[PDB]
Amino acid sequence: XXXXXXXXXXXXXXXXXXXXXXXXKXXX
Amino acid sequence: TPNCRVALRNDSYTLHKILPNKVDPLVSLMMVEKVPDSTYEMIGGLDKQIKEIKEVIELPVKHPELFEALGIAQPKGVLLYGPPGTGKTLLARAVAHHT
Amino acid sequence: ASKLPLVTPHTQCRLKLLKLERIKDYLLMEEEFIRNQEQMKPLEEKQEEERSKVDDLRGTPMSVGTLEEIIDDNHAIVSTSVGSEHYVSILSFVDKDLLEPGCSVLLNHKVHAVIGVLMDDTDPLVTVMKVEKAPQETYADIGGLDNQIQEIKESVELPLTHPEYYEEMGIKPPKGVILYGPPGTGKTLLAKAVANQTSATFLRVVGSELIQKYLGDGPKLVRELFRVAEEHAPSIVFIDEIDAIGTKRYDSNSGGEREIQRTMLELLNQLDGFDSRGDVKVIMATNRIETLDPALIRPGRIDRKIEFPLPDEKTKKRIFQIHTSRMTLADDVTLDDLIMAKDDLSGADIKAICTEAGLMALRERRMKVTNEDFKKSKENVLYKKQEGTPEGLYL
Amino acid sequence: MEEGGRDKAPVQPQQSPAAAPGGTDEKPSGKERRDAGDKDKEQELSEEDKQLQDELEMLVERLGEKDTSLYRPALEELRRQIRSSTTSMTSVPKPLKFLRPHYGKLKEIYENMAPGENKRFAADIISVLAMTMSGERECLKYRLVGSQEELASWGHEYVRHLAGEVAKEWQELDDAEKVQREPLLTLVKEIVPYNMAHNAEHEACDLLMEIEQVDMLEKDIDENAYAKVCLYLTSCVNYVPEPENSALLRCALGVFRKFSRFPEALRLALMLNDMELVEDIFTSCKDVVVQKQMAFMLGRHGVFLELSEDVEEYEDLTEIMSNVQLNSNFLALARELDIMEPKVPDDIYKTHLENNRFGGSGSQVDSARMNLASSFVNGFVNAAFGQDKLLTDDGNKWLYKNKDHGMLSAAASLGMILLWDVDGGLTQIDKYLYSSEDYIKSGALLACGIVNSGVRNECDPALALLSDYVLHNSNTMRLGSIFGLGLAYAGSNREDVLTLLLPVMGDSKSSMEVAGVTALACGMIAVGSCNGDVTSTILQTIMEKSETELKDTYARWLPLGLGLNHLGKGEAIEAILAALEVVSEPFRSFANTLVDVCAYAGSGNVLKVQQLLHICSEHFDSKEKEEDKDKKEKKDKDKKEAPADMGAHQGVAVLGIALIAMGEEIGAEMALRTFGHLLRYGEPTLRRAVPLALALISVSNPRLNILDTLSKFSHDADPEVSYNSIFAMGMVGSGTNNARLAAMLRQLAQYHAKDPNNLFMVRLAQGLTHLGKGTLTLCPYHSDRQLMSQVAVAGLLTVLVSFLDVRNIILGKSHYVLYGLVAAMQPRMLVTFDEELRPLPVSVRVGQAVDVVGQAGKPKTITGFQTHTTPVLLAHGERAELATEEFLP
Amino acid sequence: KTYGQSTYSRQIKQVEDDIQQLLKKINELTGIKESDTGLAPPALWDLAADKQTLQSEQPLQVARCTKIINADSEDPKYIINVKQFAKFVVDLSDQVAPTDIEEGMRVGVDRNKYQIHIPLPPKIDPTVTMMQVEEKPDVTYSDVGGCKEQIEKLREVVETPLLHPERFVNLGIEPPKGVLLFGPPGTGKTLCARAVANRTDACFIRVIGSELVQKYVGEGARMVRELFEMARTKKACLIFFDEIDAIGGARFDDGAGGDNEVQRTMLELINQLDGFDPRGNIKVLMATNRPDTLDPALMRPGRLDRKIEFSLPDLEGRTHIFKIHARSMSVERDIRFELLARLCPNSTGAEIRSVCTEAGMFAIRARRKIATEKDFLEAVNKVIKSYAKFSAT
Amino acid sequence: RLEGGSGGDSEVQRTMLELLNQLDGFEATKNIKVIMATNRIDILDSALLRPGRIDRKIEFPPPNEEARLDILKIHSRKMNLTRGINLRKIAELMPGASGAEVKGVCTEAGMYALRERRVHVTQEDFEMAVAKVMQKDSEK
Ligand SMILES: Nc1ncnc2c1ncn2[C@@H]1O[C@H](COP(=O)(O)OP(=O)(O)OP(=O)(O)O)[C@@H](O)[C@H]1O
Ligand SMILES: Nc1ncnc2c1ncn2[C@@H]1O[C@H](COP(=O)(O)OP(=O)(O)O)[C@@H](O)[C@H]1O
Ligand SMILES: [Mg+2]
Repeated sequence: XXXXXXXXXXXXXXXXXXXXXXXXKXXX
Repeated sequence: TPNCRVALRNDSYTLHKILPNKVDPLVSLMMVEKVPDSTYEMIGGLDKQIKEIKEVIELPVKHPELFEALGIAQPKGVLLYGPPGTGKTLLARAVAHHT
Repeated sequence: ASKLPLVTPHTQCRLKLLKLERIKDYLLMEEEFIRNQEQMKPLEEKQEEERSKVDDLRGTPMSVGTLEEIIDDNHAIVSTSVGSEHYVSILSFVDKDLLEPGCSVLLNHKVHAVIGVLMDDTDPLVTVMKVEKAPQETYADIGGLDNQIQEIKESVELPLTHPEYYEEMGIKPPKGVILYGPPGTGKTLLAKAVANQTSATFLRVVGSELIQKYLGDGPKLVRELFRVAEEHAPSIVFIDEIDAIGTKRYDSNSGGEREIQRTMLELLNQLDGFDSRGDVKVIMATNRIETLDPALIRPGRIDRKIEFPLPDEKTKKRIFQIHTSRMTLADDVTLDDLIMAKDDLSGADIKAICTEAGLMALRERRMKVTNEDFKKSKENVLYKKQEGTPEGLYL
Repeated sequence: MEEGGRDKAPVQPQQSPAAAPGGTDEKPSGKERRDAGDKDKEQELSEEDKQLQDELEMLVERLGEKDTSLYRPALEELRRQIRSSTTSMTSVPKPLKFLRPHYGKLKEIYENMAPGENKRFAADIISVLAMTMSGERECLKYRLVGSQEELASWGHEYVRHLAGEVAKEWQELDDAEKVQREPLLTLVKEIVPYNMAHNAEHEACDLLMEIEQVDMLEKDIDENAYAKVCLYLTSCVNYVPEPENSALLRCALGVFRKFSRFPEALRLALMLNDMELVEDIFTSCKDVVVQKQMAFMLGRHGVFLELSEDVEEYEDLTEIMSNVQLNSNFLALARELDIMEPKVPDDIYKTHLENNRFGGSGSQVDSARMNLASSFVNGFVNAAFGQDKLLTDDGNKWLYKNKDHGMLSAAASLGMILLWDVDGGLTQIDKYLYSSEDYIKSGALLACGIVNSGVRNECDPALALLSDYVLHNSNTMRLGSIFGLGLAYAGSNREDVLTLLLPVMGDSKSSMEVAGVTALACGMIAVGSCNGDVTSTILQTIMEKSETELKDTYARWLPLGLGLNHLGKGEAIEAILAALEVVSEPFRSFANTLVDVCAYAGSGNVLKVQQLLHICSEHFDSKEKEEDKDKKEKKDKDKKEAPADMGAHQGVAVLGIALIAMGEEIGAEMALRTFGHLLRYGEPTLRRAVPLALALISVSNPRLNILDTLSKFSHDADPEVSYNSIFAMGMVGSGTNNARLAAMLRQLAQYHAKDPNNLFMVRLAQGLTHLGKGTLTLCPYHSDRQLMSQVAVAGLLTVLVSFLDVRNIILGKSHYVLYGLVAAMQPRMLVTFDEELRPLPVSVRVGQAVDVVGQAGKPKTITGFQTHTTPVLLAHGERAELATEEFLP
Repeated sequence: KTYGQSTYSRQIKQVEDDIQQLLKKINELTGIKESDTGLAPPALWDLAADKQTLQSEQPLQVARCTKIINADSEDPKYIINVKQFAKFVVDLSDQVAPTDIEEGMRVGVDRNKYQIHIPLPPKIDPTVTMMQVEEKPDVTYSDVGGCKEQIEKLREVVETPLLHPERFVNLGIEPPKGVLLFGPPGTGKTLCARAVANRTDACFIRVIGSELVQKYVGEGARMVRELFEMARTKKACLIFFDEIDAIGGARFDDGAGGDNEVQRTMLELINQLDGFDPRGNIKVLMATNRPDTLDPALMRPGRLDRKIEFSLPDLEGRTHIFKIHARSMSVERDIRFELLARLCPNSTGAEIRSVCTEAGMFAIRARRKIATEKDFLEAVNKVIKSYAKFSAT
Repeated sequence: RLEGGSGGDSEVQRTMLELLNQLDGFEATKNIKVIMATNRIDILDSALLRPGRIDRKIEFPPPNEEARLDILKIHSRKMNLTRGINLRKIAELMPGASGAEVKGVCTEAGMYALRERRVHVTQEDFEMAVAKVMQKDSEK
């Protein structure tokens, strides 16, 4: 009877992937 | 079928093959249709309540024609109430055997 | 589809006879022109050629997004399944007319452009509150009102079924109707009887279920109720039992009763403040009438107030008949033993008698009907009233 | 169901009418006193209308129908009073006694004898006794009589006066909204003899009311927005004397009998122009009636007000002719330099600024035919006093650089710069005239006819351009000299300079483009008489077009001025005249569809609309009469702009489905010029459905056909948010949709909506709906765009200065004698009110509120308040006089 | 069985009925493509489907939207989050000018090289979009007849500075930036609200008072911020409150455990109304039925200046409201209304219009085409008797 | 009811609306009753469920000596117990015990049988278990 409330958060997860055939030099 | 697993390509997202249902979770926990035994009329001390259940459940089942002659509907839902463990479970267990 | 918007003679004037036969001519000739397309060049130009141009234009995997906002004509903002938002342009393949915010879409991979729309489901709130079908008995159930029937018919039914008389004089129908009287009279019956024989949608609301233990949800349920009722259809909103939820500002207290005041204050504005709601029929039912807030009672909100009295010996002879119309009747009974005697008892008491006689007979496992069934049932319904009565002798 | 016991009337009126043949013979008192005791009682049980169920009228005829069938005929000795008791009682339930074949036998009870004065027992009752039944009489019974036997027996003779009092009764019971039910009676009764019905109803209306004129008054013109041809011929002259005889509102004469000018008789409105010259009290209604007579629907009136009162009451004529036109110049001089405009905006071309960074760099477009559009950055924006000293140097260099037709075009653009001018318009041409070139002078001297257009004073009736024309042994001195003067004297029907320019037709000097625009020039002048024009044109037509089977320079220019000389009459005589005149081969019977429907600008005649498609529907037609079905569709474009939104929705429903989707050449080449002719304001139905066939050019065809539909999709003036549609199409149209052929065209389309800020009124709808042609100036262009090869040579005469009949824009002016009042005006969306609860909220978009020169717009009916009484004309028309009066505290 | 109501009753009907049936049977005969799980009908995208869709494929981009935190010196060097992807330090592309890229702005950024292309309008949540009215009802000042003093006071305050900012300059005053309206119900509060929203020449913003009470704490305050932020952008806008008793009337503290969250929301309305950096051009109208139990912080002038009350006029407003409501209907020319107004001395304009709508029912209780004076006599015969023995009165 | 209504629908009342949907659909019992037994009786939506759907309510009092003796024999049925015992004294040492408390006694008697290292269950096991559970029942 007439009572407020606060809240909360449930953050999702995250993930990434690639073909992984890229070289990272290009320097020299 | 709806709610059915499928095999899916990672590139074109095409279906390959219907995967089988693992179990049917309702029909894996399908509720038991176990044997309706009574412990009999020897739940004495409750006999007034026993006479009520006979006249609201057994009397529609045993005597449909008293309702068919007089023209009144047969009941289908009975509510029981009291403190817990006073035979809410075990009495309707018995009546399903008496019929 | 929206072929010609003119209706303005609205009678048997010769103008409508000329206009609609022009519309008959422009439609026959458009048909007879296009009938001579599949006669002389009967080509199938766009069976798959329209489709295979576009199914190859869109990607084969489709992805469902969500609308957030709409900007000028082609580019709008969307939301992916994770929250990444894209400012992509829509194509002229999707119905732009049913494209409102809060809807699922179909997207692309590279440019993520909006390709199509997925149709919506049915909201649960209609399935909660709407009496979906014609529920119960028609006007063969009611016992001889014939004036209260006449008022509700020309306030709701005859406006809805045959609107032609109001628009002759340009006079709008009255808006609100209060049903009131002693309890057990047939207030719920008359709502369901009009809900039986109707052509528009009907909404039943129990007023006692409008008090949440949270707060703000009082006005929240109200502002969504007329929102659904407006957006759905021609609608008739019935709210039973407003007497013990919206009475008055009796002490101007706080702690819950102030919240109940705020719910009725929203309902008062949501009933009628701004931009007259249109094709919304409001019917309200009470037991008590005196302790009601007069800001609801004033015209502009409710215009019809109908008393529900109790007949004494005349309509009861059918109410006793209708409740005994589907049952047996041995020849030892006369309904005039009870109709002629007492003159105040409700129609709900009559149903309480006509069921109890069926209870007393089959409990003792007997045959059809005795007089002593109706004797003991009438005696019982007295105690069904009297055992909750504190009355002594002349107060 | 509580019946039985209280059924008094289902017993004794069931018995005594059954005892009426049991008491007709041998009972002389029971035959009549039980008849009178029944007749008053059923009349008593019928006058109250709270019970549609009557306890006899749905009860007695279970036997009373077979009773009356054996009581009324079978008595055969019907006396003088027992007929006034039988027929007065038994003619009442007969619409409900009988079923739907009552319509031949509303007479076998009633017309035995109509008993006395039937409204004696039918006065207070609304429609239940006989008023619906009298409409059931006049529907079927009088019409079979009045189909070929109007002059007949009792079925017309008493029926005239019987309907004569019922028509009074609609304004007698309560004077309801069923005043308009009396035209539901007067039109259904004697449909073609409506005037014989109206003549009794004119004088009955003359003594009816002076407050209850106006809604039936507008109901007549509601019924006169369209009709049958003879009905539209009939009720519109019946419409005329009701503000003349009953009321003297009488300021709705000159424009709302231009309604009745062309149908009934041209002299009849001239007799009403004489009726203008009768009601000469005093000036204020008089001045505003004659405001419209110059440049609002017609001119040619400057010869009838030089009679014996030439002091101020007839010295309004020249003030009407050019001085309020100079006050119409004082609009754009004073009031429009105040609101927005300095002399050179110039920057819609500069609004193409962000294109050079969209995709790297720019400076790629070097097409010399874009320089044609480079004149219109100067050209279109300088209308309404955009005068330019050395701001024409983009013209002045390009006048002396190349492009002979653009030397003609840049010189012809100067006339649009000094528009509606007589004061110094020739002074501006003369310094740019003397270059001694065929293309510069004939562009400049053609622009001289543009400057003095609408003036029709002494500027050059035979002075300048006739001296220009006689110089001919050559090019456009031969051509461009006849065009400007016929443009300048289009609104007149002067005969003399027509006969100065009839030997242009009679020369037979075979310059084909000169004789083609000659029929365009003379056609702009006259619309009625002078059959010698129709003689002179077809003489050279049989000389030249018979000895050819070639280009539409023959076809788009010569039969058109014929239809310009016979525009606007649904008589179907001019079709009998012109089509039997050029009985000929089908490439010369291309001209069949021209003068047929040029007389059919707007009415309701869908029997012509069915012969407008059913004859030449498709036929699959291997490139023979494809132009004939194009021009047949061209005449579908009119008869649609003025049924007042009635066939307009029907036109967009047909042509969006029938032609452009499932047609071959009629749709995919030509069928978009409807939208370049029907609607002139733009709404997102057609403004979006056309780039749904225009952004897709469908380049397989000669794509300038669809790019022709690019250009006059921007034939919607009154500037909008549609810069997004054109500038994005100009961005895709730079590289693709190549600039060799349309770089003029897209920017011609771009610069046209913002012609000026104002002066867009080209709709051919004045007051509320009358034409004001107008049509003679526009329709040359949409006929001209068929299809190609005039984007380079011949159409540059046309495409610049074809339509030049914009009448001005706005209605915010007050003109109380000093011209100092502003107003308290109130602009709104257009009216919807036709017949509802009197009086009526006239419009709906009341939120906007201005006081002074604010705009016109397409759907607007602007009113006022503050009790200034606005008492002038009560329709509208943009020079309200606005006297003042406040006798209301 | 039945009868003709007016002459050719079915004869016009089925002519209209079958052609609406035929407008269907056109389309399936042509071949119609409907209900194809969310597409467009084929008659208008077949000439859209081709290469001016490739003009939207290859030249157009995706342009992922973002949010700006701040700027740097001598150069843009903007710090920007996406939403939940990563926060970046990125630069504008060359198609913009570095002027309207102020902080706290939703902007669209290229997906490949992460560069700014388009500035976007900010996030306005729809719950306050649905209270901007965006249309104006047709209510004339003449329709609120009987209130010559009350409209004239309210004309002076709401209307006249917004349409004549001249006289207040030439005398050197400040207009009373807030007005309260009150009185007995059904008297014309909402009429004047609609009539000013008619002639507003402004961004009129509706507010229902109970839309602020919510379930969570502080979010009811966050509405009031977004109102006064759009108010400072939409210059010279009007804001209408209604039934402000729900927004808060008292500061009940004897047992301070009752209502608190409405008090916090009401205090937020106090600060953004007046105090610390005034609002400029915003006028506020309020309307309640009990203007007695309000917090005197609202009653301070500067906030609520004029207390206009609405009474039951005298005897002649009723005759004029008769001439407002019973001008617009179809009656007999034998009107008189001093006879009518003397029969109902204590009545609201709602009770006036209830009679005029009741009067049309008697003609439909009968079977008439009109409204007779004697019928309107019989209309005012019953409603005197109806109001004498009414249920609540 | 609609307490967890428009604020998320909570998935459970939507199932209850499908319970009401089928019972509205057709039974006429046909051969099948449904039985439901509850405490906390005054919270649910029975007023909509009174007409036709469900029916008469039956009260359960606290038990008695002959009731608890029968409840003792039923819940001590599935055991390996030893005879030579007065169960009626065991039932009459409990003045106001509930039937669920009887089930806890039969566990403790089997627990006392376990610490005997016996599969006998004697009278000594119950007489201490009744004293133990009633000691656990000695809070109010
Ligand atoms: N002075 C008046 N002139 C014309 N109509 C009036 C007048 N007073 C009331 N009415 C009519 O009464 C109706 C109610 O008016 P309004 O909505 O302003 O009441 P209210 O003041 O909003 O009531 P509450 O105080 O309960 O909110 C209006 O629709 C209006 O048509
Ligand atoms: N005139 C009548 N005809 C038939 N049954 C009636 C009549 N009046 C009352 N009843 C019986 O009494 C009950 C009336 O319901 P109602 O009076 O609307 O309850 P409440 O007023 O408390 O909502 C119905 O169940 C109906 O069976
Ligand atoms: Mg209000």
